[PDB]
Amino acid sequence: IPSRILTRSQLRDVVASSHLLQSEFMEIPMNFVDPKEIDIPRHGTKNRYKTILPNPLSRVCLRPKNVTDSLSTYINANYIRGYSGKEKAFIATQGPMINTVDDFWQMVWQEDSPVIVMITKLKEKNEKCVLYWPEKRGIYGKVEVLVISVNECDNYTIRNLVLKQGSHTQHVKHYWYTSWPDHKTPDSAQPLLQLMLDVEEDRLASQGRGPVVVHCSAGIGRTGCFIATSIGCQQLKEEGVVDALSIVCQLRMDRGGMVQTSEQYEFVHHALCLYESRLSAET
Ligand SMILES: [Cl-]
Repeated sequence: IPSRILTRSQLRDVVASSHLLQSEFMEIPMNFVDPKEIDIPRHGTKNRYKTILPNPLSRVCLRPKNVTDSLSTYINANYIRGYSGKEKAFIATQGPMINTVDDFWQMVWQEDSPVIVMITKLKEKNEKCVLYWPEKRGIYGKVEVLVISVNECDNYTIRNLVLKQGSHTQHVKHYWYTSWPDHKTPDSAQPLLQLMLDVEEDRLASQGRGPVVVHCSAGIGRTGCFIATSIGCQQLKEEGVVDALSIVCQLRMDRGGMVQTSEQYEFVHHALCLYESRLSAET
């Protein structure tokens, strides 16, 4: 409905057009939820930022057994639609807090997520996220996580996890991208593209499985960047064009505030541009 479809040429020009991207970004409403829309007493206790809340229509509802309260189903996390409106392509969530780590893993388990993408240091001046995974093994509520391997890459490290409950096992790839500046976007999109492409290969290898879980700290800025880029590169690949405006608007339909700043919005364009240079000539 808010639309601005860009051809590959158009996309390549708009990178050197920050002025226009700022006002284009500024024309997209944040879609932050009214606190009164959420009717879950004490949901605040499970939120890292008190005004960054999950839109209720798309919130990830934990499925614990033998509790009667709505708070027991609450996690600050939303399902995010993918390319073509693909339901549950992603979950955008906040950095787990000390009191929400078991909740987090309940979500990863119950949704059958194959990949976690973590785009935050634990501390960046402030505490941004808690250490929620073990060195070898840890038990998080009903979910046991085992570290099978660690893989070091240029721009991120991977833990290869399995989650276990009883007889059941689920593999989870956990990516940790730590080099994103406190308040600036990275100077190069290559590292984030590399991550996007590795994760894209994991999704193709994970047919029928659940959403890729993406988070940073509030789970909208960097997380929105990663997801907007993932989908927009997918539109670039399939259609030869990209509607980054539309993408960000739909993302905000899923979770208020996705792609938080205009600098992030521009950075998504840098990434989409970088992706485009690797595509086969247009036709
Ligand atoms: Cl343990």
